[PDB]
Amino acid sequence: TANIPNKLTANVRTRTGKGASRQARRDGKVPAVLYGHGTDPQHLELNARDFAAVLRSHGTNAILTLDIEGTEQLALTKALDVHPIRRNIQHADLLVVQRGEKVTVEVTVLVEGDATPGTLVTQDANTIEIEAEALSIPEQLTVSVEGVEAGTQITAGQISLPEGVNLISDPELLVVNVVEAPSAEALEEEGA
Amino acid sequence: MLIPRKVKHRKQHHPEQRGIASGGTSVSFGDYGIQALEHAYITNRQIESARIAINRHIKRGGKVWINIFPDRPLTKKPAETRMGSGKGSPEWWVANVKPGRVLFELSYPDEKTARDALTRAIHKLPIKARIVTREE
Amino acid sequence: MKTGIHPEYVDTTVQCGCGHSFTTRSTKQSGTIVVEVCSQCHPFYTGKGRVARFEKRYG
Amino acid sequence: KALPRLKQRYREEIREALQQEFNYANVMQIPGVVKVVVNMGVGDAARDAKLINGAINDLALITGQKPEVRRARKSIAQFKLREGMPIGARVTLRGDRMWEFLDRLISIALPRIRDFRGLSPKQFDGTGNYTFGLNEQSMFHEIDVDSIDRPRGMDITVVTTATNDAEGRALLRALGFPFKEN
Amino acid sequence: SSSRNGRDSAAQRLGVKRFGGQVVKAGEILVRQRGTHFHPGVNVGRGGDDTLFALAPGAVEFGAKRGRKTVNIVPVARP
Amino acid sequence: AHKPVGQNISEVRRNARLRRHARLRKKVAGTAEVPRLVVNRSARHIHVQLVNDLNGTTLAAASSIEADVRAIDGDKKAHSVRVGQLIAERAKAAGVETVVFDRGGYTYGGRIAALADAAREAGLKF
Amino acid sequence: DVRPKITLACEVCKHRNYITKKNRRNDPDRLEIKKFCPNCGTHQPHKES
RNA sequence: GGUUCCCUCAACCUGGACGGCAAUCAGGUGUUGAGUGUAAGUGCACAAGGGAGCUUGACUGCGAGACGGACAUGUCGAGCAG
Ligand SMILES: [Zn+2]
Repeated sequence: TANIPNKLTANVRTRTGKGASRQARRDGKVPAVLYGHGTDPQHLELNARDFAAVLRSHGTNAILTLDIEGTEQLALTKALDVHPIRRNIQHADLLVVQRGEKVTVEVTVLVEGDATPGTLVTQDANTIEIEAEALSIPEQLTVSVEGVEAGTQITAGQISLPEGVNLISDPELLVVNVVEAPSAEALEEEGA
Repeated sequence: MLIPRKVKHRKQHHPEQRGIASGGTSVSFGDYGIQALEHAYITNRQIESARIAINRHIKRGGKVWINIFPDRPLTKKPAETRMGSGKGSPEWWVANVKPGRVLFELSYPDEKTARDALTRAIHKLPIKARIVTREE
Repeated sequence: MKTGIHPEYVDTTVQCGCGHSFTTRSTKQSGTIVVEVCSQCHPFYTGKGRVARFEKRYG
Repeated sequence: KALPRLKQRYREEIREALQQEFNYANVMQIPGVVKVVVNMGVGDAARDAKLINGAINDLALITGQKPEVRRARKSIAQFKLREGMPIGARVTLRGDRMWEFLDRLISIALPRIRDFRGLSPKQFDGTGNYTFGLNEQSMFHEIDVDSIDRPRGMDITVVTTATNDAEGRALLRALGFPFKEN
Repeated sequence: SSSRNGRDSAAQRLGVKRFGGQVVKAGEILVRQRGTHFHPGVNVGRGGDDTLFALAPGAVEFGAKRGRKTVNIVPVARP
Repeated sequence: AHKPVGQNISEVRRNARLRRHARLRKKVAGTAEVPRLVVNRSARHIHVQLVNDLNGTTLAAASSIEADVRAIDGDKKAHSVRVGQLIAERAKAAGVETVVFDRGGYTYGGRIAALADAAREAGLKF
Repeated sequence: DVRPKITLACEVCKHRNYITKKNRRNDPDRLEIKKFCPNCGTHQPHKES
């Protein structure tokens, strides 16, 4: 997988703190940090509406290309600070990367397909860890439940991975659990 | 009704109702959830009344999770007595809920029935709440 | 080894009915003792009056 | 200027046999015996203290030295056992006196067992140590049948330098233990 | 009905009496405590009830020695 | 292959001695005026030192490794007496009059006591 | 009284110097002990009265 | 109680005549989860916990300097001599 990096304009902050971050967010901006093997963090500011557009389509682990006052940089989204209620982006950790480098990333797994009609599909693990190239991170991973019968454990070792992607988490994670659909009598005894 | 087997201290101070929730603000088990928006003590009777409303609506299939447990007791002194002479005996068990906390969860094949079943349960709770999903 | 608390110990001699003899130290005061079965006598090791009456009266 | 025949036999016969069978890298790895401990856990002496006197006297005759008098380190209601009372005895044997006791047990004591069928080779302890029990005290010539009062057995254990069970049997077999073919 | 509680004991006024940097005499009480939350150091002794008192004049200094909190007395120098 | 199961007697002996030597040092300590006399005893030799614990520096030292001590025709106890006399000569030369005996975590008696009694009549008092 | 108060008197001068408590079921006999006697000026055997 | 010296538990695994979840024996892992006369708290593995030998300081005349305090009470104390 080859991903064209997303271009985003970044400005170096002049004032940091909690009084300056609140004012920055009031102007449609998000504070950010750019650490990595550069080993000297840079305090940046990003457009709030432009950053959210990149995350909406290309996933949470989006590769970026920051224009830090005329200098091009390849960066990867490492973490996000989201308000529980207002559902904002209060911060963003950015990690510097270079082409041909391996990073450890959690990607999401999706469950597609319709199983036997007398079954209920329950997904235990939301995401699994991989180790792929910097510009070759899959946007999402998929599994298929088509004709799966009764009680089966679909494990993290049976997820079909693209080339150049290696599983990091142990191959015994119960990712998808397919079980018999509960009856009406089995509902009334759960949580009493 | 949910009741702890035992507690070290049977008479306790009231739980504080300040701040927002630190943990438990995301849907982990099911596909849909109910997220609180106000502070309240959710009694163990409103949880039973709210998870039977979900059971009736979805009938047979699906699974329901209750992420809050009524651990902390509240007392009530005998009726028609003056103030003083001790502290009342415990009578009901509550759960301290802060805004952002996710209370219930549900897994069901189709969406229209799932969101209707969870709405039937928000009307039994003494607070405002909203339906949230696993997606971002 | 403390002096006045241990049982009096004697160099002994073991004799068996098969002619096998030993020389060991034991607590037997006599300094000798006879055994009717030893390592060489026993069938389990070697793999090989009531019963004498079976061959006496009946034969 | 005297050696027990088991120690005499071990020095030049048993040691060389073990070297060829396992092919050690140094002569300091050759397995050997460390001590022999003889135990009689009465347990019924909690009902009458005079019971412990029988075990004390017998072990001095069988082994050749005075025992201890072990005391319970816990009070247990179901056994009516209170902490601090005699519950058993113990004798440890090292040096020469171990070699004679191992000699008399193998040569003399074991064959006198009525319906003797040897000792199981699975009684080993994890890392090359052996233990077994007896149901009586009548298999020893040092004790006399005239002065017996009631049956009472021992619990014989041998501690060896052997690393695991494989060398434990080899050292004991070459000593002449009657192990069943299992 | 009534309450079976309602007892308590007098406050014992424990704590640290001389803080770091204070100049003290000899025999002056530094810390009153139940156990050895603080351990005696140099020129400091332990009382019968685990009180810490100064064995020589100087200035108090709190330190640590192998994970143990200690109280030491340093000899301020004569003019 | 081979893999030892328990603890050797040398490993048990080493940690047990340092266990009961640190117990000793909770009382005795060295000062410039009253230095600490530390003794190390082995199956072959015996060593002594005169340590000042404020600086952690050694004032004087004698040992049985020296050629003069090796010339003695006696037994091990005879070597201790020679070493005990050689530490009172060097300590008093350095200007030391009183010391404290740190027996090193060994039982007092035999080679340790013979060294101390030889250094007591030679001038060092403790 | 299980633990009554007892007085220890010097053997020599018979002066009553010390007072203490002992269990009269565990120690049915008169307590014998060596304590300092101010009158004699030295440590002397003391006995219960 | 004073002093001198020595030691490390509880739990679990494995092997053992009565004997079992649990008595006494043996080997291994085990850093404090055991124990501290007596409630709780602060401490104690450096042991204040476990064992042994001798013993009476469970003294006489005193006490620099302090803690705490309406007052009367209460508490700690290096050091000097017998
Ligand atoms: Zn007198």
